[PDB]
Amino acid sequence: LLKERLDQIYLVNERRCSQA
Amino acid sequence: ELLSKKKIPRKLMEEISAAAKLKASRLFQPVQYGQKPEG
Amino acid sequence: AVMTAVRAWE
Amino acid sequence: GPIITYHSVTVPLVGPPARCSRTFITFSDDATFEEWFPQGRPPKVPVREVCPVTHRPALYRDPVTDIPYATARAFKIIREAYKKYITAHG
Amino acid sequence: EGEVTELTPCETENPKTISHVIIGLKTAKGTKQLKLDPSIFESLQKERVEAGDVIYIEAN
Amino acid sequence: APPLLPSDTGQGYRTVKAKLGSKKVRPWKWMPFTNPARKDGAMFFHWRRAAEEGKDYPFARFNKTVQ
Repeated sequence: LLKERLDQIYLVNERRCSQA
Repeated sequence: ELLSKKKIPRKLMEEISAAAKLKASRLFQPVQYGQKPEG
Repeated sequence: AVMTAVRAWE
Repeated sequence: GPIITYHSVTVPLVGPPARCSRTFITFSDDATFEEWFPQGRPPKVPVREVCPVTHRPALYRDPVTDIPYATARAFKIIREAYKKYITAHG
Repeated sequence: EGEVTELTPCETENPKTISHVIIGLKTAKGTKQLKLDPSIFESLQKERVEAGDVIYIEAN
Repeated sequence: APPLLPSDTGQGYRTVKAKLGSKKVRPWKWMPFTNPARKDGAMFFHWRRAAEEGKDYPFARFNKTVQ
């Protein structure tokens, strides 16, 4: 289930870095 | 811009899932005057 | 006394 | 206890009469005095360090070998030298 | 204005008592010693002046 | 007033310690030199760097007579 955790982490991190 | 550039891609996440006070003279030889230092 | 010492110091 | 006396008096001028004012700060004990007036030696001028690899003005110092350097290539060369020297020494 | 080079108090007998505080200031042109009123000792410690500090002292 | 001579370490030795320690001096030699202005071939001696040994004497360039 670590794959789902990594997916969640990546999605949240990509959302957080996206906006200036 | 730095955060966008340096965001960690998924593959790196998947992959994730001696000090001593020496002296310059001790390691490197001094260079003769008029010569290019080389190391 | 005080005045003489003041002047001596000056 | 320790006391600091601020004293300001008329004193006669030297070459009503000609007068001026003068101030005589006073301290009770030598401990408080040396606390308030520490005789600090002037700080030493720093060594203007130079990079031993390229002989440029030093910008950094390596945490491991404590040797200053000025470029990434200097850092790589210094670390290779350090590993070789630590292998030779022990 | 100048870099502070000395802060020696001038001890005296009262008619430890100090009658002056000597400050040495250095600039690129040269160096000067000032014979300041002892009461300036409060401001020196308030500003935490030490040797090697650039300071300025207004005349008024 | 006296002339001002150049020198390092006037601002203190400690601050110029690293520069002086980074380098080493070139070797000087007490060496014989040929002066081609002389017709006899006598050899006098110089303080010169090792690499400069055997080089033509520079002061010989001055030698030229009135026609």
